[PDB]
Amino acid sequence: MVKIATRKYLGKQNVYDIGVERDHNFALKNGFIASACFAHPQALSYETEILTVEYGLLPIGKIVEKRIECTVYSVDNNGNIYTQPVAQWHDRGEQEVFEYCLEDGSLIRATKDHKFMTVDGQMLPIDEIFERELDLMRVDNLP
Amino acid sequence: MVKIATRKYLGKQNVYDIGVERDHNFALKNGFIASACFAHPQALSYETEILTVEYGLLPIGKIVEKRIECTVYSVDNNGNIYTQPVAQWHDRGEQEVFEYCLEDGSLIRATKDHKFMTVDGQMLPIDEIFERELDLMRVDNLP
Ligand SMILES: [Ca+2]
Ligand SMILES: [Ca+2]
Ligand SMILES: [Co+2]
Repeated sequence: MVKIATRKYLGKQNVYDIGVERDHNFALKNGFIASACFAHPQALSYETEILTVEYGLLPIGKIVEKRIECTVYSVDNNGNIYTQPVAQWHDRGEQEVFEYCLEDGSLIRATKDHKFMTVDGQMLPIDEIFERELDLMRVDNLP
Repeated sequence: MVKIATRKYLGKQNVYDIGVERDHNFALKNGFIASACFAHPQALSYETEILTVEYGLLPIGKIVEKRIECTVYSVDNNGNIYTQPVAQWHDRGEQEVFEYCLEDGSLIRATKDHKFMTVDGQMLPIDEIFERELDLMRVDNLP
């Protein structure tokens, strides 16, 4: 239940995504739920931290550059949390990145199409979440 | 196990997609497996027929325009076929559409980014499947 306070364009920066085999989402630092759909430019800045079972928070750019085998947290269509392994690692090259600062102080640096889960359980582009002043889903349950 | 023989640009045409809640794929006429990931421009021409449990083959443009409640066929990560209901209906407006004619005589008219399943079980843009002369997955099991 966290709105996005501000949006800032950072320019073109290297971005990254991962693929999973079950529900196409995974949890970031603080419990926000990013889409893992096969979608472009959708991708995340190097620093964006993914919660992994094995290592805790790791930057996605490190996970991708080193092809780290690890297990992420995901949400099913009934809202239950489960874990599943990373199945794909992609360096997506330079893309336009926007920095979204959230009302809880969190920062998300993503291509502005990147879908994230809102509190109703739906996936929307982060830029639309910002413009329409919607609340991001934040899973507080995670270890 | 069907390659794409030819590609033809059709110009801008209205296109459509659907959303599902389980695996993000669904079967078209003849058993080809289209992606239902939240992805843009990825969408299909009006005429593209989706196999439904209730009505048999229906054009996606009709399913979307009338918001037809129906059940599609999908493939899980182990290759098993199951059914699941349509959960979203989207008219995506005019987009660039390409006509792919397959070696079995099938036609797919889609935005050229549209992901489809290849015979290895992976999702790739249809234009890449064409250019790299890959084989599309074709489920022959369906009723
Ligand atoms: Ca992507
Ligand atoms: Ca789409
Ligand atoms: Co998806």
